[PDB]
Amino acid sequence: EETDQEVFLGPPEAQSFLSSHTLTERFWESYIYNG
Amino acid sequence: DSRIGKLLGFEWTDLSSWRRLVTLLNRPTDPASLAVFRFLFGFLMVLDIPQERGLSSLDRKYLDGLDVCRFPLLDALRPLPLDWMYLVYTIMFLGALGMMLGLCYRISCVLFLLPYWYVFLLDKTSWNNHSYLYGLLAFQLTFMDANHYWSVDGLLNAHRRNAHVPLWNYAVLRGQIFIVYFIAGVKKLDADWVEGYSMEYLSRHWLFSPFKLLLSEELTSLLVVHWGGLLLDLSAGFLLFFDVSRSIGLFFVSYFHCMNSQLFSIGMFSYVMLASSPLFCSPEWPRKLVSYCPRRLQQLLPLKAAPQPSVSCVYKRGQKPGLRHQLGAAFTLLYLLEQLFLPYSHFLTQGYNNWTNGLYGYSWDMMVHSRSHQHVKITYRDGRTGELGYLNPGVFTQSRRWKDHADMLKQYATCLSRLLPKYNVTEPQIYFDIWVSINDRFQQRIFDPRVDIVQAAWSPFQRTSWVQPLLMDLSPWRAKLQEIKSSLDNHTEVVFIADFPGLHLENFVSEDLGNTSIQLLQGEVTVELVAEQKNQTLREGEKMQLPAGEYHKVYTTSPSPSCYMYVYVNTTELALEQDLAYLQELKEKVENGSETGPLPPELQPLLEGEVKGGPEPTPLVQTFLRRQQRLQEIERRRNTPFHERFFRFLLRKLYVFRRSFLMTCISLRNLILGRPSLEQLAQEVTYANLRPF
Ligand SMILES: C/C(=C\Cc1c(C)c(O)c2ccccc2c1O)CCC[C@H](C)CCC[C@H](C)CCCC(C)C
Ligand SMILES: *[C@@H]1O[C@H](CO)[C@@H](O[C@@H]2O[C@H](CO)[C@@H](O)[C@H](O)[C@H]2NC(C)=O)[C@H](O)[C@H]1NC(C)=O
Ligand SMILES: *[C@@H]1O[C@H](CO)[C@@H](O[C@@H]2O[C@H](CO)[C@@H](O)[C@H](O)[C@H]2NC(C)=O)[C@H](O)[C@H]1NC(C)=O
Ligand SMILES: *[C@@H]1O[C@H](CO)[C@@H](O[C@@H]2O[C@H](CO)[C@@H](O)[C@H](O)[C@H]2NC(C)=O)[C@H](O)[C@H]1NC(C)=O
Ligand SMILES: *[C@@H]1O[C@H](CO)[C@@H](O)[C@H](O)[C@H]1NC(C)=O
Repeated sequence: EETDQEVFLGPPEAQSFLSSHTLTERFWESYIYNG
Repeated sequence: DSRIGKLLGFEWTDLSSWRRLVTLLNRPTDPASLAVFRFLFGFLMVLDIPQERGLSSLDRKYLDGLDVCRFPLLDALRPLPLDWMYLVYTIMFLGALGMMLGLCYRISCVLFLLPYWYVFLLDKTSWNNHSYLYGLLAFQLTFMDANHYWSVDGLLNAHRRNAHVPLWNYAVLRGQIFIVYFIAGVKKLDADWVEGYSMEYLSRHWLFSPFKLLLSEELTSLLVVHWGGLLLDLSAGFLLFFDVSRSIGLFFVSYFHCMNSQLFSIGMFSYVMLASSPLFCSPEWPRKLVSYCPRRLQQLLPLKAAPQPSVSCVYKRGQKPGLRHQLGAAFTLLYLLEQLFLPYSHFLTQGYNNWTNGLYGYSWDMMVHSRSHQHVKITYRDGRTGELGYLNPGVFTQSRRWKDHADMLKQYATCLSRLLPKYNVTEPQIYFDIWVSINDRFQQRIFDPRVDIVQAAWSPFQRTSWVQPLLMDLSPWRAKLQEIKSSLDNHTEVVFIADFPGLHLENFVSEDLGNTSIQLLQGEVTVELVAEQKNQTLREGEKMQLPAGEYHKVYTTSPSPSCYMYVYVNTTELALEQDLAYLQELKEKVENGSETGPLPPELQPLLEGEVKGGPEPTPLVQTFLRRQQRLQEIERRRNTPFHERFFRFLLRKLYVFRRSFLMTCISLRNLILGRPSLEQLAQEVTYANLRPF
């Protein structure tokens, strides 16, 4: 990651604790497919 | 003759002295079952190398020139360049083929073993139990004489064609499988497995549909999913050994493994376990199976004659045991003792200890803890100017297991320390703030957010001083919280938080999240709004309406941890949904013949369905069209016959294999004949990625 936009965040967008949703049950025993 | 001798296969007097023990562990036995297991293990690892080990993805994981943070077990180890890594995986494939066909067995076993562990130790984020098991089996099979029956090496050497093998070859494998089952069972005697919390949502799969005819969903998720697993683990440990219980054990174990294969994405673990299950049968089952065939098949299948004498066994007449027999007996005893001890060796390596025990992979604690992360904040302070900034949570990383282990956090901090000077930051101080909950508890911090991880102290054999304890006293609250989870509308959402004394949480509610409220469940907290610098102390059962679009802070000011909750709804999504419903109602009214009046021009694109020769649609129209298209696509996906799905699956796997092979060939050519011009490389790489069709 480069361009100084994927390696830095502003204050307000880095402290947003609550995010709405419309993994949460990861077991660490599952191979994650990539392609 | 003695019943104990018949059941256990050996007499007590055989263990009176060391020499008798060596003779017992080196007695003759048939080689057939070992050969079949060798073949199946080799075939499965051959299929597994291009899929899970990462040969297809190796061109985007160890890419040259990319700056990434690695997580190796030892800091000395570093990846080689890409081409040499492809060569290493080629050697792995050749070793697996050699093990499958039994051609140059020891060399093939070594060529599979050494690269596999090199790759395994190079990254701790790719560790899982089914990989450690494969490594251990490859380590074991290097010493066993598994090429004596149904092997190419037999055809090339008469002395090793249908010959005897020592008994400890079977004993080590049987002990390994028994240890796996039994340790998995005993590890699952935890409060979060016997009470129904781990894997609480796996009872909704359609494979459990028949059980619902006689049991409710709540009971089906406890008696069958949880207790059944524990009982099957222990019993499958014990049942297969004895002759009386082998049939029922095989049936239950096979059903268990097939269901695990369908439910999860573990990979080849279930098939390897299925192949290992027959190993408890009599050592001569393939021979009698070959006998029970027509003569035409016998002309192609392996030999059916009795095995010949070998040189790696002690024969009773007597024969004085040599050196290899004693080494085999010692290896068996010491290896089994080490396998018993290692899963419980977490009191020595306390640096790797956390809320759970040790690094994942070598404990057999499968599907016993589930984690849900809420937020990850990484702060940095520059050592020259004093500026304070925030980094992206997962920059310069490929896996997300660094949020739960201290050592990986230390390695990530050092990597960031060496890499940030490229982006105009001097010697920094980096702080981490990570929230995580295990098995649906209150979300609490895992590392102290006031400690510079770059200068923190960590050694493997001492306890880490900056890992917050797991507050297990709030475990029963998971009952009440669930009730609160079921009292909400279809729009409202709830997040539960438990915070330590002294610390504070600073939060920025987004402008979209209107109607956000904070309620206190236990303890004493103070909520501060910085817009006017006003702080209020909240007592038990008090609720406050937070501002939307500003900063607020919550401080804990009690001798004990404080538990509270955020209840919020998204106003923007609600308004958009109302407008979308109104637009759909207007469309339906137009369609059914009502609303005879002319449609507005903004509605005309909706009926037309295509933006051609007109003004660009408003965001609402674009959103409606996108939602309709997505719903239609999902509906089309659902109405797909089985054969098409199977064909697509096969084509995708063929694509993976073809890409792996072509990339490996390109890498080997680059190593041997040198690197051609960039245009030729681009053409070859483009040809490699092409879909089969
Ligand atoms: C997910 C489960 C266990 C985790 C697991 C996995 C994934 C493995 O790969 C293992 C491999 C070897 C050793 C242990 C492993 C392991 O622990 C329980 C799965 C529960 C199952 C699907 C429910 C069916 C239970 C039995 C078969 C039926 C009993 C029903 C009534 C008759 C009582
Ligand atoms: C915001 O406040 C809460 C959610 O944060 C919700 O209000 C509820 O108000 C309705 C009004 O009839 C009650 O029936 C519910 O029982 C309330 N829910 C509770 C108390 O949890 C609603 O999402 C928003 N309400 C307003 C007025 O904006
Ligand atoms: C609101 O109340 C909080 C309660 O802690 C005050 O916080 C402390 O803030 C002072 C500086 O104002 C620090 O020196 C203390 O260390 C803080 N205490 C803790 C426990 O963190 C806060 O200052 C108050 N705000 C206003 C505007 O009066
Ligand atoms: C709150 O709800 C809104 C509803 O729009 C969510 O918004 C979308 O947010 C994503 C980014 O997460 C944007 O790219 C989309 O354009 C938004 N949709 C629109 C404008 O229709 C939003 O993510 C939710 N969460 C927060 C924190 O605002
Ligand atoms: C500032 O950072 C950017 C990104 O690397 C680049 O302009 C340069 O490295 C830095 N320039 C100065 C003057 O520090």
